[PDB]
Amino acid sequence: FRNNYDGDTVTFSPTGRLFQVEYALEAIKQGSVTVGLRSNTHAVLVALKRNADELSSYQKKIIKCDEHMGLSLAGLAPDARVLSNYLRQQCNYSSLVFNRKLAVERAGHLLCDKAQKNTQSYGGRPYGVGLLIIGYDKSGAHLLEFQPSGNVTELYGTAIGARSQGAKTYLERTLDTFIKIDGNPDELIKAGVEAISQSLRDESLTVDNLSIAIVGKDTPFTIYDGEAVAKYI
Amino acid sequence: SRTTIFSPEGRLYQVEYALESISHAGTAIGIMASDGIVLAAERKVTSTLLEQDTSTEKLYKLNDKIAVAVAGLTADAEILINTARIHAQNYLKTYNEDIPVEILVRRLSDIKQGYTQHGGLRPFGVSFIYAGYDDRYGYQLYTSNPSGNYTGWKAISVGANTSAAQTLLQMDYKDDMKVDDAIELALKTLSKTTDSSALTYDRLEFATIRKGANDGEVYQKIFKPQEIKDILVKTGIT
Amino acid sequence: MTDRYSFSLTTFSPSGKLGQIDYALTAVKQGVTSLGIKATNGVVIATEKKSSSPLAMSETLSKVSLLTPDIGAVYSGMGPDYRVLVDKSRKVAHTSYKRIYGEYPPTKLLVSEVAKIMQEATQSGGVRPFGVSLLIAGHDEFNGFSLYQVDPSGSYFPWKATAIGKGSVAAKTFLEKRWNDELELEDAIHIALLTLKESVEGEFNGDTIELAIIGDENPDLLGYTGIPTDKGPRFRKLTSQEINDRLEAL
Amino acid sequence: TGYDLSNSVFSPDGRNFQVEYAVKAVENGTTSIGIKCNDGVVFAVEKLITSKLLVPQKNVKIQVVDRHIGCVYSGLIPDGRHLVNRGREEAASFKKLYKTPIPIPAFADRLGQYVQAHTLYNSVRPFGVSTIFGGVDKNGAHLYMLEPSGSYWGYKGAATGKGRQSAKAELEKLVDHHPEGLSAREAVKQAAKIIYLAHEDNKEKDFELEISWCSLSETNGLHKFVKGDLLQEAIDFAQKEIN
Amino acid sequence: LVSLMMVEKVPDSTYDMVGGLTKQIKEIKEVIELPVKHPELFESLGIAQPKGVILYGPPGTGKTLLARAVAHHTDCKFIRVSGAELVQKYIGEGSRMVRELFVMAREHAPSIIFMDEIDSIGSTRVEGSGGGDSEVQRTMLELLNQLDGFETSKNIKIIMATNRLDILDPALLRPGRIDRKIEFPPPSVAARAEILRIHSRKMNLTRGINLRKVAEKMNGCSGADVKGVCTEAGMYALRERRIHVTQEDFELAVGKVMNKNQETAISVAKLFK
Amino acid sequence: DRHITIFSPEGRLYQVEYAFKATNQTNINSLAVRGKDCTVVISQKKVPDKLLDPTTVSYIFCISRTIGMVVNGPIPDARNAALRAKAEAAEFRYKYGYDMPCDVLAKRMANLSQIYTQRAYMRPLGVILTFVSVDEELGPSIYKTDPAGYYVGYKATATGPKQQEITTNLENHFKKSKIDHINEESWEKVVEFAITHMIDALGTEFSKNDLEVGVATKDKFFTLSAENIEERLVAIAEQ
Amino acid sequence: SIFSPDGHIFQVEYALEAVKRGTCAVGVKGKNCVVLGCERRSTLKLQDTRITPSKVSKIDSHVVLSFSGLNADSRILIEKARVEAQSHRLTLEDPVTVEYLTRYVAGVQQRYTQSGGVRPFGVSTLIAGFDPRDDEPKLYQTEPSGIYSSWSAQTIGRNSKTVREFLEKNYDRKEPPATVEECVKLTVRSLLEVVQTGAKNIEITVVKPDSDIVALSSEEINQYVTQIEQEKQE
Amino acid sequence: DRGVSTFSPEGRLFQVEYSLEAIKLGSTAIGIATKEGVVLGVEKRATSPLLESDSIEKIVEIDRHIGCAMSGLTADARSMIEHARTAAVTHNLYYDEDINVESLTQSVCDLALRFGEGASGEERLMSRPFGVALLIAGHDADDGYQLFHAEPSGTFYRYNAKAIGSGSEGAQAELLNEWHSSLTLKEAELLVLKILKQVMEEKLDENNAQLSCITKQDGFKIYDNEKTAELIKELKEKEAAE
Ligand SMILES: Nc1ncnc2c1ncn2[C@@H]1O[C@H](COP(=O)(O)OP(=O)(O)OP(=O)(O)O)[C@@H](O)[C@H]1O
Repeated sequence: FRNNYDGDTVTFSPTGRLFQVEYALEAIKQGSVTVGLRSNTHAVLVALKRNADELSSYQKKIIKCDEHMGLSLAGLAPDARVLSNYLRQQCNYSSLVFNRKLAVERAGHLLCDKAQKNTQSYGGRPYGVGLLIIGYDKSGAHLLEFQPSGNVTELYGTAIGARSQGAKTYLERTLDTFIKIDGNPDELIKAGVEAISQSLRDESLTVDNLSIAIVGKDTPFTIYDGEAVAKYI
Repeated sequence: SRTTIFSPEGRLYQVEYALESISHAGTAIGIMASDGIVLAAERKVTSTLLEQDTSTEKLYKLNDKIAVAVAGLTADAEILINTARIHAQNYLKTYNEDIPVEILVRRLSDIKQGYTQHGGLRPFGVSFIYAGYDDRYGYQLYTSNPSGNYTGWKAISVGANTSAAQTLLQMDYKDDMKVDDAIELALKTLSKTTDSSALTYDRLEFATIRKGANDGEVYQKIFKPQEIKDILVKTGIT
Repeated sequence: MTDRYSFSLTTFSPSGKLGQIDYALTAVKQGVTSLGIKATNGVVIATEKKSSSPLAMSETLSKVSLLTPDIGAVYSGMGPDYRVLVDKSRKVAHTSYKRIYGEYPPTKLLVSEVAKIMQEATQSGGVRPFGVSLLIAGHDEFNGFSLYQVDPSGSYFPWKATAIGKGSVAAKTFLEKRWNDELELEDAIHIALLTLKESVEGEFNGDTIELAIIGDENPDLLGYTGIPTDKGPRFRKLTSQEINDRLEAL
Repeated sequence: TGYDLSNSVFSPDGRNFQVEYAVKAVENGTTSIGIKCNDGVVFAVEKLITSKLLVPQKNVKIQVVDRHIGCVYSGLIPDGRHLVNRGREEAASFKKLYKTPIPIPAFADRLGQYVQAHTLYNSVRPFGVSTIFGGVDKNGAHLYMLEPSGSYWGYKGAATGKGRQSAKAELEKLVDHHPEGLSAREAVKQAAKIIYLAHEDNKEKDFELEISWCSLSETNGLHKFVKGDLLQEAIDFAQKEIN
Repeated sequence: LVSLMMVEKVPDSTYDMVGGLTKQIKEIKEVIELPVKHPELFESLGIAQPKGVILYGPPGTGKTLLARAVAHHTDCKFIRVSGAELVQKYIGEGSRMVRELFVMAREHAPSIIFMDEIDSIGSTRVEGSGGGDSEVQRTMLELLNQLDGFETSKNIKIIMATNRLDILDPALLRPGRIDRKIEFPPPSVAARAEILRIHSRKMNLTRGINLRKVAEKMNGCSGADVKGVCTEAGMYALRERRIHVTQEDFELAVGKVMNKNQETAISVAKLFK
Repeated sequence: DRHITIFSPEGRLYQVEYAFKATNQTNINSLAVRGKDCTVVISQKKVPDKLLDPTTVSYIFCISRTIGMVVNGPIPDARNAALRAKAEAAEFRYKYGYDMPCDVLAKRMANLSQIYTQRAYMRPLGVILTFVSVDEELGPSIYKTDPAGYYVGYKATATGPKQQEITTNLENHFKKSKIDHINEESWEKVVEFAITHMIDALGTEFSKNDLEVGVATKDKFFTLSAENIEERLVAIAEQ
Repeated sequence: SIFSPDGHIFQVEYALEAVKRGTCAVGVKGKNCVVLGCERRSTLKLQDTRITPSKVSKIDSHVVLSFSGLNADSRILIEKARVEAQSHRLTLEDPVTVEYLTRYVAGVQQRYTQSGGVRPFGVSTLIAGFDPRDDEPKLYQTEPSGIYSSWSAQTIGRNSKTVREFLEKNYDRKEPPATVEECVKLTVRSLLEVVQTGAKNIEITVVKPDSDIVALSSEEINQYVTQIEQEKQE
Repeated sequence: DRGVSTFSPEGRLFQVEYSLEAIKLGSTAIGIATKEGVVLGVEKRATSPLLESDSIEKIVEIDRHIGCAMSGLTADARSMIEHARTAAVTHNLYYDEDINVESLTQSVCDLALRFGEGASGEERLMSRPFGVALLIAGHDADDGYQLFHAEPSGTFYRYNAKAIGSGSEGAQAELLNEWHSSLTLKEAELLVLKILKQVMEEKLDENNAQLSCITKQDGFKIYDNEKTAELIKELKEKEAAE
């Protein structure tokens, strides 16, 4: 009834669990959604924003790392920010030590090597969010998944957080379709947008509650927020 | 028990035990005339075989104008003297003058709460008697405790029923009460508070200060067994 | 690789009664009996080597130890909290005094330099005390013989005679008869053994229990010659036989 | 009861049950093996899919530490990867020294005491992983497995995950059938059999396979994953052994 | 029940069997004696004939042995609870008896009670651990000070007693609910002198007798030790067949107290001076 | 009190009496003797599964060309002690110019165990040890350790769960011939006495693989292999 | 030292009650003068008060302090305050203001709040004095939370509740203290309600410009206290 | 009986969310945006008359052109503003030009996160977190008079206007009802007084509160004790009229 194995991190369960972690991963369940997918040539970020009142501006969900990378998050900003400011150094360091610019997938394989250096020491919590990484290199385009666990995986497209199963289901309904897309990002983008209407608990998206920002085999990272997204609604 | 924090109503958990604990310890008094100084202490044990003869335990000195007494641990006090001794002669290689007390204690006991204040380390199970002289405030007398607050006095006790013993000095002490008129109060201050009214010169320990040498010099005189043994007869014990 | 236990392991009681040393001084009693007596001619110590099995040597175990050429010591209680302490004293007699005034020190100044670590074992953090209370012998050309008992709290008694362990108080009940002032050393072994015979249930042979003494100058030990000035090692330990030569002689 | 709460607290039984709980964490993971062939070693592993959205062949779980090694694991994905990042620099700080590649006993002698160091202190998490490695030195072939209590022994074969009971008795059923010597290529067939044979504890779900070996003969005793028809040759075979 | 009640069989003691105790009778009789001896006298002022009093002090005293004699030379009754018998292994038995108790003395104004021990009704604290005993200390104190107690305090004085003082409920004492207390200390030496005169009345035209020569020596607490040493002194004479007795045969009887005066072994722990 | 290395209420150390019992996880017994100018050491070698490479399994190590040691405990706990040995030989001779004795080097690692009982960041080790060596100044000798620091020589000794089964059996022997060590020269012709004594006293019969051996030869230490043991086992052909 | 769910702190909803035990003292802001006044143990026998640490203390030529609560935790601040005084006179060549060191020590009582294993003080203090090259009085009050204020009168100690409101029947903004004899009459006509004894149980002190510090005898007190011991009659 | 860096089964931390009601003990502190200027307001919580409320300073001046107002626990925030002053001036050096607000204010909310893994390479200062929150107001020449809000959890939002503290849950509703685009400055120099007069525990004085505007023309400005009073009559010019 009262698991004493719920305090600090290192204590395993009597069954092979870290009850801190499993009780953390429901955070993003209490956080919002931000989805993303890719073609063989172009990948996407998406994020509902979560607003305070009828007066405030909005909580942000997307950040650029560098000219050939962006990302999007879920749940917590502040512990999630530093990882953004973190890997900028590990993407500048590339472009100054080498100039052979940064491959995406090792970043995740750097990033997983961070959080694990935060679980097994007294003091310190996990960087308790899920987030989504994008970009392009010589190898084509790639999308990623993140867990504060450390697990990161190369996906076609996925979703996060509350209400997300509705949008999550469109993709398995559609993974035959959107993979064969190229050089025509407009209709691609509205795939998720129609698909994440599956999540709307009657909040009925607007000019400004949505943020989109994508990348290609040509495009540097661009953000479409403010008032440019009358295109899609 | 987390030395730092306070009570739920503005008190401490440990330290009130400490200056209450030291009450278990022996006795150490200290007085002053306008002529000279006396000190005393009753050793916790006065069994016979061991070397009570040269047992210099309760009463140490620091330099050639100062003497003290001790109450508390044998050891946790045994280090402060080696500490404070240096802060005396290290006053001198800067300035070459003699040391005053009123700098010493105010620049000593602040070490105490330094271990109440942080580190999670226990305070010092110790209290002192002080004694000495400067050319600016005359004869002197001071005391201390594990907190750090120090108080000037004319005559004081510690330890067993010191609150009781301090009464015994209340009526009898005199302003111009001379040395040989005041010395007898001490062991008489102890001749009552003793557990063993069966009394032995062995059991106690003694010290003195005067200004005996002409040309204004002084004497950190400390007294041996057979002397105070014969002094003891002077007030008429046997 | 991370230190977080830096708190004190020590605890006040309501009425003083510092806890985890007051528990320590059980094991000092649970340990063996051992003693020490002086006299103007010389000084003696002794213990009882309780060889566990019928297999172990007693040569390997130093239930008595040398500190300097003019000092010995002995314990009761625990051993590994004794072996370490020797070397942390040997390294101190030099690194504070002996390489700095030439001469080796008197006996007590050393004792100021074992309690000054024994204390640190308690008031510091992350530590326990040594579960030991040991004994020192004395010599110097300016203050003479002495004994000095120590203890894990940091105190140090002086003495004229005492003993410790699983048979302590009975000895302290005894020796206050046997002791006196008109004393040489050759007598002191009879009482010391005669004491330590009554407080035993096992064998009582010379090859079972080690002891040692404080004699006088013995240049045969010194190794070299030519300088008539030097004062040789007053400290000395006995053999298997010389014990028994006393025992037959009872 | 009250002693089973933190590292470095022995029992009256004479143990710390916490790592023995770790054994059930690594019990909650994928299947994985590696075989001592006649001239090198083999690696093969289970890799289960949740949704189609997971890409095939971009998410390996083998890791390399240097040229002449392959290593895998099972259970905690990150934690079994950390010590590799310790591995990848250690031997690099050993080829630094006498300018020669590193032995395999050098590996565990430079790892098997590491994880131990994460069971001395009340401030860290025991590496809840079981782990394999292998490769070649001047001496010849080698193989080892690790368990989270630091232990390790030179096997001819191993197994982890919830693919324990199948393979162990199976290899008991193998070895007597073929003790004479099993070359590299042939075990690459017989290995992938076992994983198809061992998924039956979790045949609710699906997966896809991943294999690597290293031969003194074939690849100059270098490490080289599989990517080709040779894999497809084996899956076409391994279905028959379960057929 | 009337077994607790007073006696037609009074004990035979007396407050001149009680040497050394000289002042206390003057300090405590009057509240028990005078205004009840003369209420009109007291009512000339009529300040408050107070409630009971209390006596504290160690054993070795005969606080009991004092309280046996006061029940002689009374003009009043002297009931006894045989302390702590009132409680039983139930709940309802508590308050009824206390209800029965007061009324048993309402019918007798010139009459009083006795406790010996209140160590068993002291220092009530409760968070689930406690007992019904705490329930009864209230109602007695309630019916001590209420609409129906002062009529007893019109009729009554009482006394409590124990040997350990500060281990009970202070919420008990509203001073005025108990208007006076006193120490029964251990004796003086010369106070001890007249004691052995009382009990050793057995010498047989003997001589060389120095009754002062024993409190010469004592540093004890009890007066009863004067009997414990005396009573076994005669045992020597009892065994050696000679009824007579002397000083020295009477003196080494303290050898029995050589244990008591020296049974307290001592620690060698010079942790702190 | 029952989780750390403070002094108990009464004054033992509950976290340490456990550690002796943390050894007995294996049901394993080992043995130590002194030759004439040599020594011997042995222990069971269990193998309850078919797939091992007992080329690899071992408890008996090699620290110099001079000395050796053994373990009856968890080997991970052993290896940290094993490594720290090789170090603490080198730093001795590098500072003094001659090989590492046993009597000293136990007196080091016995000092070391104490400051694992005197602090609390550290887990102690649930092992014990029996070092073996010749000595040019002291001759054939051994030394044993506990996890606390009690270290002592032994003219001959053994360890495991079953000391009582044999340790009496040995003391009965020296009360039959009455000298410290054996009156037989070659190490090859005294190991028979060891294996003659195990199975007979209370032990169980053995095979080729079941046992392992070490010898501190003059200026040489080394293990033994299969036929090197099988031959030495067939000394029983005559007895 | 953390946050409760009631927006409070455990250890500091406690500490400031400690100062509510010990001595009681106060100062004021006169028309053109500033004063303090504090407490002493009468009946403390066999003693000479010349050398005991006064509840008053001085920090510069021209500023002083009066603590309460503890005594040990008071002595430390004066030292490191004195440093800042006779250091601030050096780097900038100008003497202090009043608010500067107050702003300083307002900060140190939280540098000794938010860290590991550090208690705050059983101390509350106030200060007083005139800035250099000015005339307007300045006094500031402190407590362990660091919040430094400017009370025209401020008292911390025993029975202090009505004392905290006693002034409000006595002081007037547009009727400030005329002179010392009344302004010190004010200084004492407050404190005496908790004195309950003669002049021996107190100690006072005063400031005027250009470091015109004074301390007044037990006898000077017995001059004026009589005048209201005479005027506590009609 | 919780700690700092430990989640719950519900995920909602304890201490920081407990740090999100200590503000609700404190005073009131409001600022409202007009496209020609922004206001700031306070409730002194003056407890006694003898006090001289010039010394209590719930309002500050970062520079000649930026100011803020701390609420909740006024003590601790006295530290962090000196951080902002350092980064303001520091940015006034490397570029010879006033800073954008959002370049600053990220720093301040990058400070209070320091109790465990702050920005890149941050040693954990701040055993506990700041038990205080505040409002930032001022111009930079990229977005406009973008007010900013800060709270010690380590996030900031941008607002039109809202409130804090005691009167938070109730007062803002009126503000939510009664703000729009095309209003003046001085209408906001007085509309607050319609509000703060609600949630004061006594009739208003010129000394209970005080105000400070902010303008891209002059810059920063605190008012005087009297120049609040004159507009209160102007409010009573409508309170007496209507
Ligand atoms: N002055 C005295 N006169 C008569 N008897 C005395 C005197 N002093 C001591 N005694 C003896 O003391 C004994 C009882 O005293 P003590 O105080 O030791 O126990 P108590 O009062 O019976 O115990 P409690 O008060 O706890 O019931 C009696 O036997 C009595 O004879």
